[PDB]
Amino acid sequence: LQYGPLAFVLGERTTRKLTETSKVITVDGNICSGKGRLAREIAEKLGLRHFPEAGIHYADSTTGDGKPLDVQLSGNCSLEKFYDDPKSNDGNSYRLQSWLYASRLLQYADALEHLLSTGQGVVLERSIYSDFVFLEAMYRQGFIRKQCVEHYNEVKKVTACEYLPPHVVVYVDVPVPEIQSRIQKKGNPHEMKITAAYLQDIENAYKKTFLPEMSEKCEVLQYSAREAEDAEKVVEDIEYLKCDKGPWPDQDDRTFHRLRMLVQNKLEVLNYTTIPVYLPEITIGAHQSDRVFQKFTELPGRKYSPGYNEDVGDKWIWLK
Amino acid sequence: MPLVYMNIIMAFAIALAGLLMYRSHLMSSLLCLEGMMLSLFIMSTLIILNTHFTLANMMPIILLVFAACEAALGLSLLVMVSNTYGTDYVQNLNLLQC
Amino acid sequence: PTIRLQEDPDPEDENLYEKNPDSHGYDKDPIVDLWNMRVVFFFGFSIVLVLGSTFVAYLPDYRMQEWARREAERLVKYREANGLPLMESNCFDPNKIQLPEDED
Amino acid sequence: KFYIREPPHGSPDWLKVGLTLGTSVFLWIYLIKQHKEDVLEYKRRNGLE
Amino acid sequence: MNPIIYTTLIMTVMSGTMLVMISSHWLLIWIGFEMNLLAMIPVLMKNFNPRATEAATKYFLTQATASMMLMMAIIINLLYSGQWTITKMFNPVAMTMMTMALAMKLGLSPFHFWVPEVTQGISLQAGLLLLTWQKLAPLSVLCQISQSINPNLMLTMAMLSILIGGWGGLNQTQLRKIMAYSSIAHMGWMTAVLPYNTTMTILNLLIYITMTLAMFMLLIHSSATTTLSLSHTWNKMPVITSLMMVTLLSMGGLPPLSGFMPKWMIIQEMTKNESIIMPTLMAMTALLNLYFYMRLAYSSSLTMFPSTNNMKMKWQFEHTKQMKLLPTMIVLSTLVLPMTPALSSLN
Amino acid sequence: MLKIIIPTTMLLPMTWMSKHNMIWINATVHSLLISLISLSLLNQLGENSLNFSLTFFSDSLSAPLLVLTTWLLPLMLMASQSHLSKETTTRKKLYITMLILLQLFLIMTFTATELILFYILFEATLVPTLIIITRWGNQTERLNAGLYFLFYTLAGSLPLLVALVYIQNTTGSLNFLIIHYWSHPLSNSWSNIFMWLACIMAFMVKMPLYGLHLWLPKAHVEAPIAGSMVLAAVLLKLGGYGMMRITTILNPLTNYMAYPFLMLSMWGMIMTSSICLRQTDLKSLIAYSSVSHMALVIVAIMIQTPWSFMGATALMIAHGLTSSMLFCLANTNYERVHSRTMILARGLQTLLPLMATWWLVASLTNLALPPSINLIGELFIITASFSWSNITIILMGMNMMITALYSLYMLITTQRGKYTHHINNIKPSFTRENALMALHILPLLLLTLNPKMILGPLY
Amino acid sequence: LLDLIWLETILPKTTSFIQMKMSIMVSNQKGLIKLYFLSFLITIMISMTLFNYHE
Amino acid sequence: NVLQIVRDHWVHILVPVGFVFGCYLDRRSDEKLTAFRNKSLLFKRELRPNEEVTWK
Amino acid sequence: ARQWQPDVEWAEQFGGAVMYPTKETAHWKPPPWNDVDPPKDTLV
Amino acid sequence: TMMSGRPGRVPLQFLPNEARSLPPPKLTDPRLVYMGFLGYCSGLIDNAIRRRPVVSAGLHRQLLYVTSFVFFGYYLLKRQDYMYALRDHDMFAYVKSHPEDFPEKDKKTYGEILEEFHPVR
Ligand SMILES: CCCCCCCCCCCCCCCCCC(=O)OC[C@H](COP(=O)([O-])OCC(O)COP(=O)([O-])OC[C@@H](COC(=O)CCCCCCCCCCCCCCCCC)OC(=O)CCCCCCCCCCCCCCCCC)OC(=O)CCCCCCCCCCCCCCCCC
Ligand SMILES: CCCCCCCCCCCCCCCCC[C@@H](O)O[C@H](CO[C@H](O)CCCCCCCCCCCCCCC)COP(=O)(O)OCC[N+](C)(C)C
Ligand SMILES: CCCCCCCCCCCCCCCCC[C@@H](O)O[C@H](CO[C@H](O)CCCCCCCCCCCCCCC)COP(=O)(O)OCC[N+](C)(C)C
Ligand SMILES: CCCCCCCCCCCCCCCCC[C@@H](O)O[C@H](CO[C@H](O)CCCCCCCCCCCCCCC)COP(=O)(O)OCC[N+](C)(C)C
Ligand SMILES: CCCCCCCC/C=C\CCCCCCCC(=O)O[C@H](COC(=O)CCCCCCC/C=C/CCCCCCCC)COP(=O)(O)OCCN
Ligand SMILES: Nc1ncnc2c1ncn2[C@@H]1O[C@H](COP(=O)(O)OP(=O)(O)O)[C@@H](O)[C@H]1O
Repeated sequence: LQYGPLAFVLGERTTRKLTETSKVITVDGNICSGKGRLAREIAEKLGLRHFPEAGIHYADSTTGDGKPLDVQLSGNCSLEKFYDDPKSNDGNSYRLQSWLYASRLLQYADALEHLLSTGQGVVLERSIYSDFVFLEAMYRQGFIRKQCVEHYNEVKKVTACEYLPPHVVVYVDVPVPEIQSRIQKKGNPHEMKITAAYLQDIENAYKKTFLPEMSEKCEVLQYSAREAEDAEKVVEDIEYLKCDKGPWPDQDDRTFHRLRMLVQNKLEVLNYTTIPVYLPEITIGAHQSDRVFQKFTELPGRKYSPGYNEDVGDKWIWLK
Repeated sequence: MPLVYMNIIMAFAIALAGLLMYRSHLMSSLLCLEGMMLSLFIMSTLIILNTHFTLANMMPIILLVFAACEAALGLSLLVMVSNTYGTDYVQNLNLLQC
Repeated sequence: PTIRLQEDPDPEDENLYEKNPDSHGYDKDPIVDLWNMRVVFFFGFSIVLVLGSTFVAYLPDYRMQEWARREAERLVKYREANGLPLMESNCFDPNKIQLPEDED
Repeated sequence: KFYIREPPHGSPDWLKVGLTLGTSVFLWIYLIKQHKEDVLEYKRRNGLE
Repeated sequence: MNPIIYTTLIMTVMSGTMLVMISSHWLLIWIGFEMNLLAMIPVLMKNFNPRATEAATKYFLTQATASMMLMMAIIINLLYSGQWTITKMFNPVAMTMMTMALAMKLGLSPFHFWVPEVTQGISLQAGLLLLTWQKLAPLSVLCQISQSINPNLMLTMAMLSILIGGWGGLNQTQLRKIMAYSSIAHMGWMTAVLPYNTTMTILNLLIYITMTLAMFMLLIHSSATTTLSLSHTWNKMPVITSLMMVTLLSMGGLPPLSGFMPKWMIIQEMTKNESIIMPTLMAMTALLNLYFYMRLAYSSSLTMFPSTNNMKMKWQFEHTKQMKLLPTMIVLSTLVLPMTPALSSLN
Repeated sequence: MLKIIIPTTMLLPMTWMSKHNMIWINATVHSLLISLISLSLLNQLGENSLNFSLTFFSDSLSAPLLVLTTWLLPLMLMASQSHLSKETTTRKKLYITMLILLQLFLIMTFTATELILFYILFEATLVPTLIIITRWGNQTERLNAGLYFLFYTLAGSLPLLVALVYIQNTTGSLNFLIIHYWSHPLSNSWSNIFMWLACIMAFMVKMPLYGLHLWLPKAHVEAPIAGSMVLAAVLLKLGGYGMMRITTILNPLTNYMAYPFLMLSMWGMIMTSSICLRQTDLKSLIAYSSVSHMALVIVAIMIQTPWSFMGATALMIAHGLTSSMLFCLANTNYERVHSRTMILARGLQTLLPLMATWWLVASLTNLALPPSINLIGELFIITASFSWSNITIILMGMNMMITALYSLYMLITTQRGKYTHHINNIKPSFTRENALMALHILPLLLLTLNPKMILGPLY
Repeated sequence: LLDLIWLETILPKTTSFIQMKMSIMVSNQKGLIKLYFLSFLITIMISMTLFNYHE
Repeated sequence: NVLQIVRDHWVHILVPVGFVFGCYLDRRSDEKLTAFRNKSLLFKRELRPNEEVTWK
Repeated sequence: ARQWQPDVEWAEQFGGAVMYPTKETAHWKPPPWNDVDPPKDTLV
Repeated sequence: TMMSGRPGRVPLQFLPNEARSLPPPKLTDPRLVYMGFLGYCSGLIDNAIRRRPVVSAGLHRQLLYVTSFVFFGYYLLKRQDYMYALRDHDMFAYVKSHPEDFPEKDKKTYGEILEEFHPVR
């Protein structure tokens, strides 16, 4: 039985599967920080489920086969081109920003669905609550316009208000010269073109806005570059927290039922991402839309429902 | 038709006109609604008492019961309106204009 | 962006005579093209046109125009042999008509 | 292939198919029997056969 | 809201409507109306926001005034004849009061003002309920006392409703207000034939209920509440937009679609009496409803509007919950005209 | 007559189940077979109709129209399969479905034995045409053209429905046979005058009458080639069929009620014919010529003589064929140069000789060259009008002088002169286009060989 | 003068203008229940005076 | 070879089958209008000693 | 060469508060994307 | 209105006993075939909406659609025929019981009736 009103009237309640160790955690940091490894260590030590940071092709991994699709069919944006030409006149910067925000929203919905269906906790490498800093980094450097900022703000206001903030916010603080040195030592040619002002803007928006905002409703555990390697210390710091300030203690069975109905039905989650606001950077013409949609339909397992595609090995179709 | 029936009908008409006119407060409109209920109850009671309809005597009581429901309903809505605006002014209820 | 949409450019016309010098103007695939031409010509010019015109030209005279001619010849012969006016101005026999007795 | 197991099973739901076919067959048999009964009843009333 | 409480409220609304239908007593019909309104008010407020509270308050005030007038009409009828049975309504003043109260409950012009705002102020499910199930009881009461319907008042209100719905629908961009104005026009069409034949009224009611259910279920499937938000559906659900266009054409009244049958039968029934001018005016006025239906069809199905990039992600996700009877409702809303004589099973 | 109706409803699923690259072949072949089958309806009786069943019947007026429709469908498919090459298979099947539904509705319309069913199918024909025009048109004027086409028709047709139901209530039946046998004169009353107007105005709009014709130039120009063909060839003749079916009950009121329309039909005949002299768009020129010819048909129907009816039937058939051929010829140049301006592409006889002779024969047929059926119908109508009034010839004569004046003019503008220099994308004419022109033009000559088949029941 | 100006003016353009004006007049309401219930009172009084009198 | 070509061109029999069905339905329809068969004042004819109906 | 389809300029005429903008309703604003007006920060 | 109140009518029968004296509709009735076609169309639309192969996705559910539509249509046709038979029976009885309101007029031949002639010219 798929979860719904019928499964709620009889039997299934979610407050009987929350076991005080759920503690939705998002690990946060500037570019080229050890936040990913720290998140993985925290997840494998606390017994939670780790979510790798949502990229351009995150949605492709959760639908059909996990293999990513073409950039023209999903995303229509690349990070390498943003690093090469951040001021390109085709609108790649804000298109990438909006696609990344939608991917993060989808990942947050999936994490919340897993948490409310199994009771197991989740660890995230970023969230929709901290994506905006990158947006600000594009605005202060002149990469995007003010109308793009307004559209982002409208979408965030109509989307993120329906979910619960994470219990614990973990921040890995690494100074700008150190992350610049790490980028130099990394080896990716495209990342070498990141100016210091971009990272400084990210850090400024991160310290001045994100952390103060999440302080009033989440447990914020700031760290340093040297404190990140010893993940056992971070884990035992998490085990001795008091999650008493957020809206989580004020959640009943009915609110949890509404949230669980919302986190599934990913179409409902993504509804307000495609509002009819005609920004030139993200608006697509009728001919291009039709061509790309027809190309997407021609994919091996995308013409029909996930159980009615004969050309991927689905048998007994006529009896379903 | 006696004069008392005419007075009761005039009272009902006055209460209906008072409801149809809105000044500022929703409370006054609810008061007019309860006044219409009272006038209907009085008219029904007089009619049922004049013509000795014994089994009809309970039906005004039922009327009063549903009156409370309406009043209750209105009060609930009024509270929400106040919680949205701090006043029960009908001028604030204009969001559905556009 | 100094533009308004992410729109595909208008493609140029594809000349059918380029990849197929004998293209018949029916389809890009030469085999389906040739068979479309053949079926159009056979069922349009050969079957419907000529055979249908032959069928129309030899339709039986359900309109009864030679019958009317023969009847007219017989009637004319009879009436001329009996010295009759060959046609009466009254389509129906006046004896079977009851006019109003008076109009005054 | 599919990353998820496609909740609607790759083999058809034998229970659902079973009772769907069963109710279709039952409806058809009931309709046939009803038609025969009304034919006989109408013939009996009107004195035809 | 708790699912059990929501089910109880919906069942209470349905039970109030059933009580109105199955009661031979005026007091019991009034009690059914009261129960219907009492249980219906929270349903409009299931999703809490200032607009829902606005719609609930306006609906409650309108229905309370209509109930007051209905009870006064019942009391006057009792005064002039000691009868409690829903019958010929021996008094004309009480009969006029009942006609006006029921017209205000239905939303007939000039009491239509509440319909566009309430429908816009509530969700699509609440709008579906309001525009489909809430019209049964007042229409049933009107049918039961059709012998004493004053033809002048009822026909004037019906013509006003048709004209006002047709004119108001032209100016609307939001879909809920368009549906409300179409509801007002169809209410006028239904009530115009009421004094002559209630079977035609029931047939029009059934055809409208089918079409409205199909329309609202399509608008819920494609989560669109505005014209431009519906312009994005072709890039995700072309079949849904095509079915929506066919359903809109059916509501327009074009043959051989289902929507032509009710107006055709009503025109025939009216022309069985003398009644020549009024059906002609009704048709030339329903032309406006067809016009804004066609405008919606242009914006939604017959042209391809620009889309957004994020829609690509929506391409990878199917619908979680599918509404039942949507294909059946679409089929009944389009391909039913050849079965027109079956209306003889309605009297 | 279900032996013709059912094969179209079988064209539907065969098209929807054919493979992607075989839809056009199957559709064309089976439509040609259906037209061959329907050709058997031309064996008409001399006194009464062919009463097949209680719902369908055929006489010598509806049979040529049915044959014309069944023959026109394959031509529409042939011309449509060129500009829909890049279209997806589903939408190509949808277009073919629209055409098939239009043909089926027309077939049922031309043989409905009672007036309400005829009206229902007559309005049902509107939906496929509107969808075609507003979905597969090229310019942004297609929306307004579709709106005009829909509302002009409906505004005149709803009062027709009211009048029809009133007539059925008064007399008890609307079957054409019972209506004709039980016909009674109409009194000189205001109620009878408005009943006449309600019965006549729908078909006046569908002709269209001069004054209510503004929808036709919009609809015929913005529509795709198949839509233009079906509009000019068949859909304009629905009004004529309805007029010559319903005028039996309108007598003797018509004797004094046709006076305005006749004037609008005659003077307008001149006016539209003059407009073609100053038209910078080829499709608009063809549309206005269609308007003038249909006004002549209106005159023929209104004056109501046997010669008038024979001429009207002949002119309807001839104009349908001629307008279809002219629209196809214009569309060939449009696909060549992607513009509808007449003086853009000039001197095409040098580069397209066979297409030039197709243009010449189409223009010669348009201006009523003897002994074509165009001239037969026009001359019969002219003789009937001269019997009606000896002054009408003047106007008639004027029209003739204007008609050729623009016809050859178009032939001179597009085909003669010198070629435009910068245009270098004029490819040789394809076999499909030449076959389409031949299949348009050969039936005209074969019909003037045996013209009694298109002279109507009055023959 | 005739086709593009006056024939357009009489039938379709006048109809469109009148329908647009009537739509603007009808639809544009202030959204306040005070005016709506004032109109309801006026309608009730008119119906009582006009239709009810002529029984 | 028969299987694939049949599964490819089975759609070419729909129209001939439709025409045959239409002819059969026309026969069934016009066999219901025999209320005046051999009863016309113009075609009342004596039945031959071997036939049973003037027309089918 | 290709079929004309609506653009942003064409679509923006269906994105207003009401059709046929006038002087009185020029200052009307379309309702929020989700039908949730911002909470009025009423002073307590 | 007209048929709502009739003597000896059970309220919610939907099929009175006296309806069994009428010939039942044939199973090959064209209206029943149309109802089956409606069921098939409903099944096809169900397949198309849920993004499944329209022609061949679910055969059992399409069969259920068709049989449900046919099943409902059979009783719908029975009730329709019964109501039309009732209408004709009532009309004939009313005509028979009121001879003065439906008198048989004198038969006149076209040779006696004088119809005015309107020439066309
Ligand atoms: C009167 C006479 C009879 C007529 C009756 C009425 C018409 C017929 C009934 C109509 C209802 C039935 C089907 C409706 C649901 C189907 C939906 C659909 O899309 O079909 C896809 C489907 C193909 O899709 P697929 O194979 O799954 O894979 C491709 C993907 O789906 C690809 O999917 P996609 O996502 O890419 O598709 C996108 C596309 C999809 O959009 C659509 O396809 C539109 C869907 C139609 C809307 C239906 C609305 C309700 C019906 C009302 C009809 C009104 C009729 C009155 C006239 C007015 C016309 C509007 O949308 C667009 O591209 C936008 C284009 C805009 C066009 C606007 C016009 C649309 C409305 C026109 C409706 C007219 C009727 C069409 C009937 C056939 C349509 C399939 O089509 C079919 O295969 C079904 C056709 C019928 C099957 C018959 C086969 C049975 C066996 C054959 C043999 C017969 C007996 C043999 C025995 C003999 C002895 C040997
Ligand atoms: C490219 C090279 C060009 C130059 C070379 C030309 C080669 C030689 C051609 C020149 C010869 C000219 C022909 C001379 C006339 C002879 C034919 C004539 O005798 O046949 C006519 C017959 O013509 C046909 O009837 C024409 C049929 C009409 C067309 C059929 C329709 C085909 C379907 C196409 C769709 C049409 C849709 C439009 C609505 C109908 C006469 O009719 P009729 O005297 O009585 O019947 C004679 C038989 N009888 C005596 C037993 C009665
Ligand atoms: C753009 C093109 C649109 C189509 C145009 C169609 C035209 C339709 C007009 C139909 C003509 C006949 C209508 C009236 C019949 C008689 C004409 C009128 O002069 O009547 C006279 C009567 O004198 C007065 O004129 C009476 C009528 C006065 C009112 C009519 C004026 C309307 C103004 C014109 C408006 C333009 C029409 C289009 C409107 C949208 C005749 O005197 P009389 O012999 O004793 O009466 C004969 C009729 N009876 C026997 C039934 C009584
Ligand atoms: C587009 C079509 C919409 C149709 C709406 C839904 C279709 C399914 C209908 C559901 C069938 C069950 C309903 C009732 C069955 C058993 C109950 C039985 O007792 O009902 C009796 C009789 O059943 C119903 O009355 C008739 C229901 C039949 C509905 C079908 C008619 C549709 C109109 C024609 C359009 C063509 C549709 C073709 C099929 C889709 C009631 O008798 P009565 O107490 O005396 O009526 C009181 C009200 N009156 C007197 C004023 C009428
Ligand atoms: C593209 C635009 C075309 C517009 C065409 C629309 C107008 C068509 C002409 C008017 C049609 C309406 C006529 C009504 C239907 C006919 C029914 C009838 O004639 O019955 C008469 C009823 O006649 C009427 O009632 C007709 C009243 C007309 C009301 C509608 C007015 C519409 C506009 C009228 C003026 C314009 C007409 C011509 C316009 C031409 C288009 C420009 C007899 O009924 P009884 O009452 O029983 O009388 C006998 C017992 N004493
Ligand atoms: N909202 C965003 N906007 C632009 N770029 C982003 C955004 N989110 C992530 N990125 C890019 O994704 C890249 C990888 O992120 P990061 O976590 O810092 O590296 P790593 O995975 O090695 O730890 C970075 O170069 C970062 O710039």
